[PDB]
Amino acid sequence: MNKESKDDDMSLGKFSFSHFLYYLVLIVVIVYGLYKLFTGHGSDINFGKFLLRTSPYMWANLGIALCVGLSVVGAAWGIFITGSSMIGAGVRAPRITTKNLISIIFCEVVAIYGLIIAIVFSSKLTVATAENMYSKSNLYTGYSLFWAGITVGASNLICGIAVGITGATAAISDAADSALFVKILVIEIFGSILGLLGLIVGLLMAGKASEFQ
Amino acid sequence: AQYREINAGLPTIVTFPFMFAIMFGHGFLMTLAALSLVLNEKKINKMKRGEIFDMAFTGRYIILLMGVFSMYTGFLYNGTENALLFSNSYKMKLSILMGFIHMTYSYFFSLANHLDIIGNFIPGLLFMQGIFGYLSVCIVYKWAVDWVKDGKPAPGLLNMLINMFLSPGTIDDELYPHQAKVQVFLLLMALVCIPWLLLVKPLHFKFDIMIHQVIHTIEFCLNCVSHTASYLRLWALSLAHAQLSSVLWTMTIQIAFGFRGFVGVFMTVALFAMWFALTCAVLVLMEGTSAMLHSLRLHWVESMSKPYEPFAFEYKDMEV
Amino acid sequence: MEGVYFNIDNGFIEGVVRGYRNGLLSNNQYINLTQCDTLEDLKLQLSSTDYGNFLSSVSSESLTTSLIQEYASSKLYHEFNYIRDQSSGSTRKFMDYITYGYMIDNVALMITGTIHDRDKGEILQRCHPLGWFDTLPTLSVATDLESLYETVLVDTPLAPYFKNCFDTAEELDDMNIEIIRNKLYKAYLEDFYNFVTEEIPEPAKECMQTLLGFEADRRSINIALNSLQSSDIDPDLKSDLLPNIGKLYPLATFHLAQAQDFEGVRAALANVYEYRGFLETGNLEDHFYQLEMELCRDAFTQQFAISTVWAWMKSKEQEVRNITWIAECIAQNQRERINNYISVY
Amino acid sequence: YTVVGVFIVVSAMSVLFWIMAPKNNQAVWRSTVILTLAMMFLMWAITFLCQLHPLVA
Amino acid sequence: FFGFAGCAAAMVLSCLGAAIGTAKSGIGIAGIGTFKPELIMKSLIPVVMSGILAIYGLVVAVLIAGNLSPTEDYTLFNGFMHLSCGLCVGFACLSSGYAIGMVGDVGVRKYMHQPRLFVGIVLILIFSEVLGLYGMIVALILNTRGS
Amino acid sequence: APFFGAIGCASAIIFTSLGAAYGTAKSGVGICATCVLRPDLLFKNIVPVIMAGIIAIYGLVVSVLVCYSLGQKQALYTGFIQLGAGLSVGLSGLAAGFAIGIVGDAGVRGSSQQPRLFVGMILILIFAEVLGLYGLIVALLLNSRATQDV
Amino acid sequence: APFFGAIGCASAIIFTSLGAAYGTAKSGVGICATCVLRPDLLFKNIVPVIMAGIIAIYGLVVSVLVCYSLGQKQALYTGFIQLGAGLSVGLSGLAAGFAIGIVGDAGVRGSSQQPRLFVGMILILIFAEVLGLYGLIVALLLNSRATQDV
Amino acid sequence: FFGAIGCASAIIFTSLGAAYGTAKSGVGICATCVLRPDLLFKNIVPVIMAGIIAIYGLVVSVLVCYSLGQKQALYTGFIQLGAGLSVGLSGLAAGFAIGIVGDAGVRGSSQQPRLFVGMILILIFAEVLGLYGLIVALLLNSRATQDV
Amino acid sequence: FFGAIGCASAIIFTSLGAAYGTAKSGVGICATCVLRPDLLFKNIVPVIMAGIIAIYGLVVSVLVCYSLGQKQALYTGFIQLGAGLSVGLSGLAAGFAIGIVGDAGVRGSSQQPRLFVGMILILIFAEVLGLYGLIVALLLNSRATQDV
Amino acid sequence: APFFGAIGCASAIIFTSLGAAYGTAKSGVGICATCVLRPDLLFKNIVPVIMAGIIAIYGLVVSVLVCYSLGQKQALYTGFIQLGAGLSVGLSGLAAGFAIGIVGDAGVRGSSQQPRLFVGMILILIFAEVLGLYGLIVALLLNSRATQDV
Amino acid sequence: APFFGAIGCASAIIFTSLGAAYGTAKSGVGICATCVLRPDLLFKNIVPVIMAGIIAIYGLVVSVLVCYSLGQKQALYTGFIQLGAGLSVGLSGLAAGFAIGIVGDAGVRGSSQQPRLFVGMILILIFAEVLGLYGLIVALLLNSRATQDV
Repeated sequence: MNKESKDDDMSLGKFSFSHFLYYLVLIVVIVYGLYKLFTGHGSDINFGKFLLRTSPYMWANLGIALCVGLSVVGAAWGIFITGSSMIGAGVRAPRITTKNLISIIFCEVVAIYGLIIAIVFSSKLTVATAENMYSKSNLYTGYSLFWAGITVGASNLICGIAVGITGATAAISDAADSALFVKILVIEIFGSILGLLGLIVGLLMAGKASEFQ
Repeated sequence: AQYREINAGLPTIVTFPFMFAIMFGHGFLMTLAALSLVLNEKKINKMKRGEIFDMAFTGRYIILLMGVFSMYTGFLYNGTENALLFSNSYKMKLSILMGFIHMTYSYFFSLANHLDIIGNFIPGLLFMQGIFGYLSVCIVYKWAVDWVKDGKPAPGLLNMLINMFLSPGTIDDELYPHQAKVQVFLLLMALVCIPWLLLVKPLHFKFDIMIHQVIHTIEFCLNCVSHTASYLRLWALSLAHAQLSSVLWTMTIQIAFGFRGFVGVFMTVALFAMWFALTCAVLVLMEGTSAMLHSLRLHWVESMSKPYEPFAFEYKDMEV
Repeated sequence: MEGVYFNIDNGFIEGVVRGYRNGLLSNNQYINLTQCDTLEDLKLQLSSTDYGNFLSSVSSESLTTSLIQEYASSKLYHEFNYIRDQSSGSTRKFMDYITYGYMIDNVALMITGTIHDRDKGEILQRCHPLGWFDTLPTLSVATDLESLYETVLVDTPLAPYFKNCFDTAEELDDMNIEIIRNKLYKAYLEDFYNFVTEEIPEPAKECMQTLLGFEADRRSINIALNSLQSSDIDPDLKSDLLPNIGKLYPLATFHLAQAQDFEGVRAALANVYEYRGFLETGNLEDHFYQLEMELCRDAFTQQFAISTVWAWMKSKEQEVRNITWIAECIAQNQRERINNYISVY
Repeated sequence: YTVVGVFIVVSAMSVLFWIMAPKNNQAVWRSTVILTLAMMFLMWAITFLCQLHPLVA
Repeated sequence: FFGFAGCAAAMVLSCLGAAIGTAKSGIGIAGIGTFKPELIMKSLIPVVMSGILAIYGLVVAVLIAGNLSPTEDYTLFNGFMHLSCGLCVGFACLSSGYAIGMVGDVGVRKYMHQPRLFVGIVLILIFSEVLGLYGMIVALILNTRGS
Repeated sequence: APFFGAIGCASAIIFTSLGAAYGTAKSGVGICATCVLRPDLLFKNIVPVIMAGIIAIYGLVVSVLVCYSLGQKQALYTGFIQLGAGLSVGLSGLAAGFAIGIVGDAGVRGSSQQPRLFVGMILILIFAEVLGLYGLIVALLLNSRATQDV
Repeated sequence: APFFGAIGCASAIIFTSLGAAYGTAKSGVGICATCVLRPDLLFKNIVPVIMAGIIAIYGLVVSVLVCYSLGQKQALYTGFIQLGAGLSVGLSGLAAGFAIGIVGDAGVRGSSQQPRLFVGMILILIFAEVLGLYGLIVALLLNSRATQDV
Repeated sequence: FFGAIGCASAIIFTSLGAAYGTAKSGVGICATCVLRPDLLFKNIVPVIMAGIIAIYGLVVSVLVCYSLGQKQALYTGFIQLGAGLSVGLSGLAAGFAIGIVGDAGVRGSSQQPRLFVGMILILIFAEVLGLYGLIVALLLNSRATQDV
Repeated sequence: FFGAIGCASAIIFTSLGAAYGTAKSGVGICATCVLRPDLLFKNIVPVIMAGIIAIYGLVVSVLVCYSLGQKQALYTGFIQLGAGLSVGLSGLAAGFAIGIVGDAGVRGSSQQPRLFVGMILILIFAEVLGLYGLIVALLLNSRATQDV
Repeated sequence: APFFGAIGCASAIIFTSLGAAYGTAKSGVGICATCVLRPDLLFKNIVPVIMAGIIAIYGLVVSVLVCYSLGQKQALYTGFIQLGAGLSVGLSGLAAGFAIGIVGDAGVRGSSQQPRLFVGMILILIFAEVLGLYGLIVALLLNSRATQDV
Repeated sequence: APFFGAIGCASAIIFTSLGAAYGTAKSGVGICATCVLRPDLLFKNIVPVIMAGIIAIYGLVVSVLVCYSLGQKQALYTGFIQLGAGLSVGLSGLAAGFAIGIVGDAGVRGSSQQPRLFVGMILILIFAEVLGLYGLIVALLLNSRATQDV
């Protein structure tokens, strides 16, 4: 449909400004453009008697790839937080340079979480998962797959950020060296099951790999 | 560490170099460059130069064995390179059994030792052995001579996702029809395996520690799914390195062999340097990217036994 | 925004501050070190800390004052000038302005020391943004106002001493070091609140505003007590004027900044702290160290925040001043006055 | 014929490292051939015959 | 077919709120190195309380995913209530977890400061924790009458 | 029909849960005086979270009433009448929770020096809860006429 | 357009509750901060919170009166007066609460050091309710003129 | 028919992530090279590690260009944007973490040689996300051309 | 037919990235040129290395501009926008990394004169993204049909 | 759409005039700031503002050349290459002026201290016109490759 | 012609009046600030505002010429070249004024102590009208190519 190029250009333009927001900005839209588009978008909903709503269609299958990229960004957001703590310690004392790799193992498993769901979300060479709203009806599966992939990618991205913050806080393990740092490692290890449980709930919520009818 | 009754693990010397070569005939150049360290071991023993050449020169035996297995592992993979769906079903089933065999072989020494380390080893090995045994046994049973049956199914972890969803398991496409009672008995043994594991922990201590015993109780079930989910890194780097090597290599041999004449010999001869340079750069990139086996073997290997001390002791074990 | 804090360039400074935060001494270490009377037990007990790494390379045999200046210069230069080269983003400009708040007063003290017939190549123990031989000797030895603007403009980024140099060059407040030192001291507290107002709501920023307001009220109390019988000019820039969101208003802080010793603003600001309205310089000076040392444990319990890095410089400066004040009294075999009177370093 | 016959011939025909090595460090040399034979038994790579997927294209 | 966004929207915000609360709650465990008497058992109450909030959104997303089927009446218009029912539990779980992490960051140091002041942090954590239970009960009552 | 109006149930508890979350979050942060014997100031310092916690039940009552009044078959009368009622109680509840959250930090911070401002802070929070109570009363009055939709 | 007149009734209590909560937060913060100085001025400083909190009754009564007159058949010119009256009363109550918050904070800050401006702060803050009263009267007239049923 | 944005987005995101990682690694490498010129070869590992992510986006763009023919279909323009966007985001996050990990790893590894294993271990873990995204883009690109 | 914005976007993004890299390269070159006059010729290599990125988008837009006639199709206006956008983003990221790499290379080479080979080697490796995006735009331009 | 190609003719001169104005302002700021320290090299330091200000002649000559061949009506074929060539020339002139402004300010500030850096600042500043010349050549080729005007 | 045809006439005078106002404010600020220290640069400061007024006079003449060719109906091709020429002239005048004001304030501030840069600031200010002349010529050609509306 016509929403394919609008969703692709909106995803590319949103990912470009979102990627350039955290880094050195070289191009960005003004703040008045959001209020100008919001005023013109909300002004057409009032008049006249026509109501605005969404259109039912899948329009893409790249939600598993965006979920795998969200999990890879979640692991990459925690690996820099762990390496910043390890390199922040550095040569201040003769300690382990791989003792904080326990959180980096869960952050590396956060990239596999959702990437395994991308291979599991094929459904027998899925160009179309089933009979959908492109030339037929009953397109709830293809439209519902993107929400499960983005939900599992957001859960893996949040679990990788939480495990990365728990590993980065477990890097020094204290604000005063008087006790062991295993107490921070227990709370950091207590959050590693959210990625496995969220990936199992996301994989179970997406259903099995049905045949492409 | 380097404790008495060395070395610091039997399965590290074979699982380390054998699992390191699984990420990669591109391995012939790595075995040829690795073979210089055999003759240059005596003269290259006292060099004292470089930060990566010293640590690479320290593991001469492990790099020689891993470079020796890289020729066989690289020459074996590089089934089919056209489609990306048939090779994944064999690499997934190969790395699943290869990871489960190293996991069971690594846990057999820790369960046999019995030296955190008190309990959780005698009552365990039931759920992971039933799930991984029913998956590897279903893949080995599906790898027989055939057949009139399904294709892409399971090929592994999807069948484990089908498990724990129904008592009478009949999920496809890879499954054993003789019979489906292993899923119900494995579900009953996995359901009854939960109280017997945590029940024997406080009994052995008596003639906080409760959160340590609960974290150590759930650490086996979390570590089993963590190891089984982390076992795809062997087949992922092989499948990415094979397409990444054949993709760049496929754009040079076609234009080189198309020319002819006196100018085509110099054009193909000058064009072959980019092909050999990219062919050695792909194996050097895979060998440089294969450094995760040291941390994975140092964490999973050192976790069941009891840092850099076991890796240094593994290189010092072959020297003395 | 409250509930989540994180930064890209702030993670390197927070992780680098987290490694040196584990070696920070507590009040029990200073209380246990102040009880010991032997120099070998105090040097051996203080040698096993973050500041003891510089003393481990060169130990003191007589407890001289040059060893504390060399260890404070090596620990302040390695712990301060090392993170400035690998910094980036707005956090490097905020930490450069935080170092410029003390470097603006150090440049004025070196400028007055150059006119005072002092040395033009000697630097004392204190927090500075650069070394003691790159920018401090040119601005310290240089007496012209044109060289001071070019020396501050040559550095990256710009500091607040360049804007304050026009007021002293124009002769708008006074010809002494006191009137320029009052506005130069309040200019760093105004610039820190100006930068904290711009980059304020990235973190929660709850204890840092109260510690900055209590430090501004403590600086206004010392500025009001210093101008007592010193001929303070209310119209000239010699009175501290800094707003605070605590238990005091800006007009009460401006009236307390004058040489009147207003105990009503101190009594209305706090009723349980050390500063309550007493005119004792020893109790007010000793209570400023314990009150300024407080609130850093709440900022040191978070990660990926600029409040812990901002309080770590004041905690390291207070620990270096406590170790330098304890080393001189312990070297001569005399009892400590400020160390024995206070209870929180 | 089957892939299990190679591991049956490696396991049955193999002594299992008892002993065939010296009395010094016999655990590493004994356990090394079992792991190398275990990897060599796992190095089949058939990739066909019921899940030989590639037909078109 | 639009009912899946309400099913994924519950756990999508509940997992981010529970992870964001568990990160800030786990970040306060550094100071100040006191674990002889009760450490670490008192700080795990807010981490377990913030961790247990995602089970309501996961069970609500599992019941909402299992409830959606083509063998019942869900067309014109059954799927309208699932978006608000999932977004209410999602925003309630994220809003509860975001304040639960900041409350646990000071409650972790409050237990180390005094061993008799845990009743106030537990009483504030219960009132800051019941908001996810109210949205989980409203999401369960909304999902109960859904087809 | 269009099947529009189900967002008013989650919209009531959304801003009410966010206001109580920011209220308890901003009220829970703050140092207090410590001693060997408690002066009963810990029971006085927990009044802002308990006073701000009523907005979640107040929005949850209107959300339960709109959720029970929604039904399996939606109408334009009950759908249009149900929408808009949750945002009124959610805005006043979020504003009263945001004011009680800011008052809770100043009350806990001022309670360390002298614990005498609890009589003023309790009347400030009691006068702050009337904005959410009026929005809950308006949500109940708007939800009372939503029944019998045709 | 369509039947969407509930947003005008909700926006008046939302804006009035937001302005009243924003003024009551700054009034209670300055009252709690000024209560630590002297306990005699604690009861005198509580007048701005109760005086600022009375502005929500105009938007609540206008939202109740607009909710009681909500029809079923909506026209183009029909459902327009409710959003303008509720937005006018909400903006007037939000502006009166925003001026009453700064006037109450300036009055409490002026009376904190030496209390002499209590009648001056009460007299200056008493005139801020005229804009909310005029906006509540214009919102009451626009809300009363919406019930046409053409 | 919008499969060109998937082929351009992979090289755009991988070029941006590799450019930011090469800038952030070259800044710390150039800052650490001023102390001792012998440590340039030891400090050159972050630029070589960050520069390896461009081959994944280049081979993924070559496979996306080889899989893009004269056929026009709505299903054939969605997998390329997901594979290219996933490989671009994975290479951008891996390069963004590899740059800050390479600068702090080179600066911390310049003073003490014990942190070289931690900097190499932390910097080596960023390539797994780009390799997994390149494997997902190769698996999605392999099923994109099947005759419909 | 909307491939004109994609044809101008490669030279626009390449010129913007080349100017943004030339600003940061000229800032560090002007800051390092005050030390000694011999370092100007050594520091001049980053501006010449950064200025070579504009020839890829200029030659790509000039080569793509020659294949624009009267008869066109909607399918022939999609590959040029993706190849030009990929070449533009690759040239902008390569110029952005080459600016910080040239400024850090000139800043590190200003103190020590032996770091010129490391700054030239680290700066020379950042231009592979614009060559890969220009090669992908060349393959996408060669795979175009139905337009002229 | 007839006459849609005027946006490419106006955007090139607009972007080139804005980039030349920003480059002339950025060069004149550093020239005026560097003229106080050393007024001997003011004529040598004034070359970057005049060199940066000449970038608008390419977009003005391209807009005049495109305006000279335009009539009163045009087809849709010219309005795609015209906006691309004009946007490319405008972006190239704006990027060249934006780099020439900071290059002229840093070259003037660096050349103010040492007079030997004027050759390096003029050599590095002279290379900024290659993007505007390449964009003007691509806009000239794209404008020359158009037809069907009227 | 559909709509939006009158915006090009005010789009030039809006940006030209804003740029001339900002340049006149920036010139008068440095002139009034520099007039206190030295009264010699008082009469010299009128050249930036007097030369800045010609850019607003050219945009006013172009706005009068575009306004005289509008009427009450627009053509099909006039509403693109009109808004393009108006936006180009407005952006050129605003960039010329904004680039002229900072250079005039910096030159007037630097020329207070010792007038040596007055010939440089007058040289840059005399050459800064090339963007307004090029935008006025492009707006004159675009306005001349859009006549005969209807």
